[PDB]
Amino acid sequence: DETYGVNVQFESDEEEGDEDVYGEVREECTLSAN
Amino acid sequence: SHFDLELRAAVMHDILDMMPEGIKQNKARTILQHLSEAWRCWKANIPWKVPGLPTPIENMILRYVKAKADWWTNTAHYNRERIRRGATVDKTVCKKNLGRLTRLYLKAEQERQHNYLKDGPYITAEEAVAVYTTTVHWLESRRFSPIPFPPLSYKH
Amino acid sequence: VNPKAYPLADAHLTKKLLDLVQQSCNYKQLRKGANEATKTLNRGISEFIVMAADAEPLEIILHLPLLCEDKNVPYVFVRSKQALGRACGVSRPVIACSVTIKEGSQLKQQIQSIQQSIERLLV
Amino acid sequence: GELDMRKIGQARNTLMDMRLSQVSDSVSGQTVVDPKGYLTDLNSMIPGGDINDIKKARLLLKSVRETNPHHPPAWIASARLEEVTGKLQVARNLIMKGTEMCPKSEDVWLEAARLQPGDTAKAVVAQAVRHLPQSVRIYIRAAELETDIRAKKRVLRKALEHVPNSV
Amino acid sequence: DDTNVYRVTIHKTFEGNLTTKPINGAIFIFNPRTGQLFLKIIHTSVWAGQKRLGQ
Amino acid sequence: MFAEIMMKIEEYISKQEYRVIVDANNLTVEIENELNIIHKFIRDKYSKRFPELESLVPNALDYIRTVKELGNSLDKCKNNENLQQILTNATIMVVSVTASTTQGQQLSEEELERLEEACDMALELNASKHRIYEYVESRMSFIAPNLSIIIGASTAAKIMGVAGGLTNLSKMPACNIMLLGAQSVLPHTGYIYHSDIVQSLPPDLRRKAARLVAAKCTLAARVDSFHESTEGKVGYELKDEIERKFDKWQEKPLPAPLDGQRKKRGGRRYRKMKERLGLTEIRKQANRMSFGEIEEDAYQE
Amino acid sequence: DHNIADYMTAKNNVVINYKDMNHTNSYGIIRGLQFASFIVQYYGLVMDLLVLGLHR
Repeated sequence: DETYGVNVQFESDEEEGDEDVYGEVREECTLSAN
Repeated sequence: SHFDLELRAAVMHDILDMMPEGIKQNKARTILQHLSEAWRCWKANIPWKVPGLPTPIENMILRYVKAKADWWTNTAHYNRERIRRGATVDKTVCKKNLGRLTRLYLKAEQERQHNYLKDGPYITAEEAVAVYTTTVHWLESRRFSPIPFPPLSYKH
Repeated sequence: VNPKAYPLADAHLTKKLLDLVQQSCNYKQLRKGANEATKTLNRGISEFIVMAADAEPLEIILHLPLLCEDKNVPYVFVRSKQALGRACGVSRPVIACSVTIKEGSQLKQQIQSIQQSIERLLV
Repeated sequence: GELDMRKIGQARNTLMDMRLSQVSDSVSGQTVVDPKGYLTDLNSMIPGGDINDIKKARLLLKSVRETNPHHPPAWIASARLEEVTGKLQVARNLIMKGTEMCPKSEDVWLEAARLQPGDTAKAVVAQAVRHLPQSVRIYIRAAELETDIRAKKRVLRKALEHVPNSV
Repeated sequence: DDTNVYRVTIHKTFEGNLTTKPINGAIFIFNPRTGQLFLKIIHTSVWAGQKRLGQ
Repeated sequence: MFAEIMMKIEEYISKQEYRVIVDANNLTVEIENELNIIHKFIRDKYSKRFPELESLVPNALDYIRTVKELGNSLDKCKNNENLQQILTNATIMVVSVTASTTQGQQLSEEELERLEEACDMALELNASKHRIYEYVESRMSFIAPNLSIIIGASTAAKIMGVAGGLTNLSKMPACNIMLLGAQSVLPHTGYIYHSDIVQSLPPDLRRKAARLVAAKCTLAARVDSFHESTEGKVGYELKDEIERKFDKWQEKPLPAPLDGQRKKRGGRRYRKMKERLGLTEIRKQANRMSFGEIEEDAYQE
Repeated sequence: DHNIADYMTAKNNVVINYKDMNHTNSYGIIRGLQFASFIVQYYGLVMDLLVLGLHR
């Protein structure tokens, strides 16, 4: 489909406590002398 | 306590006594500005040499600055001892002391740097090469690969 | 004035030269400064070159008529450098200006008249 | 007369430096790069455009993806904005999110095949054929990402068995 | 209703690029009692070159 | 080439056009590189007899004089009156400390003779370069005193050789005198950029000092095109102005408090004013305390 | 790298400036440098090899 015309929604979303959404814990020559 | 103020007043009285009557209208203010400038210059380790200042007045200013500097250093040390011991002091005293000590410590640091420049390196050449041989033997024993310059395509 | 400054324009001639210099600098056809005038005379795009007799020293402008003998351009000396600087649209006095030709400008007839009137003063 | 105090200190310092350099010459493992050479490479490495305009375009693409998750033109624009600047892993993740949020889209499947490597592009073409079969573009992308004669022949045989009316 | 105030159209080209042109939007203030709908038109130049976020 | 240039310099100095000074300057510029190559060859040849003489003597002429005075014999560093006139006392003490523990074998007779011949050739080349520089300075003082006093005699001789004399340099603008002598090297740098008057400046203010010295050099060349300014007072005034500009380039009572009307009108620009400082923030839940409950940890602060 | 080492050493030999006072710090390290934390942990290690000996 062409779908000419799409509105945008710019807001201050994605607010969290610096954690990961997943229930699971957030995944993290040499010298030689002559 | 207030030795500096009395010293300044006495030197001003002595200078203005030996002063022509018809000229002392503004020369008193000029020489006071000169005294303040000399004190500031000593506090900053910068040369102070007024070209047009006659040498007797200049020598009196030098003596006054020497006396005030001795009193300044002594009272700064005494106040630091009082504060470190635990005596009751207000903010102004501590602030002033810190300023004085800062000036004194930078004076001492400049003297130390100049002493290093004059007396050369304090570590002897053979002492330095012994330290270097120790370090190279350690790093060779550790098979330590030296850290390269941050690569342009550094992954991290 | 300076005897080495030749030719010297009259009062109405200097007034017409200042009006032409103001009309050229307003229409972006004039270059102020001795280095810009030398660059315009070296490129061969300068229609006229004006100098100032009140320059200390005037010898730094002495190559400006001689380059006018190397590119066949009319040369003239103003009475004062401050008047030439005020006619060039600047607060600083200008000692040498170059009125350059443009691609079909409206001031081409006035520039031709100034070149015809400045070629008869040097005799 | 007068003796300059700095000269003896400098002489002794230079002597110590010379001794240390003489000792250090026995060390073989030391590394050093050419400053000028490295710089030139940096020069050549200098490329994007405006950072604020690219950030505004990325914010607009994120807002269009949040306002329309089932818009494969929005997913293709977000993948193009993430692949034209930054890293390709975020562009591959955005293409995978657009393929998972907007199924039966040939343009989003082609963008996910072009943004991912060939080992992932084969699985992306298989998922696109499982989600939207009888696609000539997905079959051509699967045959082009085979890098073999027999694999492309088998992909062409599977495309002829799926859609025999494709010239 | 101001959801259609900021709208853009994604024109995808076949070879080389794909542009996203913001179009003009309209904030609709509708009165149900009188049937009057004020369509405040916001031009495309108000959001193209502002260098600001949604706040 | 050097013998004919030396004979021309001797014929010019015995009688006391403009191409002879440029030829002597080019011969001196070639002899400087020849003496540097001879000093490098002498340092590579005498490295077996004294490996620490190069680090102790960074100058080429000082190392050449130290190799000619001491040579293979390392006993010429104790109370040597000839070495005290070349180097300083601390340099002589460092040379004696390096010769006390040298760990190097002595050279042969032919190698020492070749090193002495190279040192004598380098000394003769340095003397010929000094004589050519003195002759070029005399020719610059006789030709153009203002350009020789402002930017230097050798710089004015090089500018007259590159432009084609004082008559050709006077018809050149400041933009041509600034790039006079150009060719990774630094771009837009000519003979006036690496001069002695441009070397007494920081590198951040070196291009501006060169651009300010180029216009003064062009004005001095235009003043020396005729027979005027034979003293050099205009060049001295330009040098004093350049020194004042280089010194300038290098290194209130509290108003009476009052309370007028804070604002008489609003709207219009007033709004942009607050927008700059005092714009519409969240203005909620930021200066609020939530009397009842606790956000985040109790005493996180 | 030698370039890094030269940069680190040169960063220490700078001018330390108070309000009206300044001097060239040529002997000691600054400790205000972000990488000074590294230097102290390295130079000290050297003294460790002096205290402990390369064997122990």
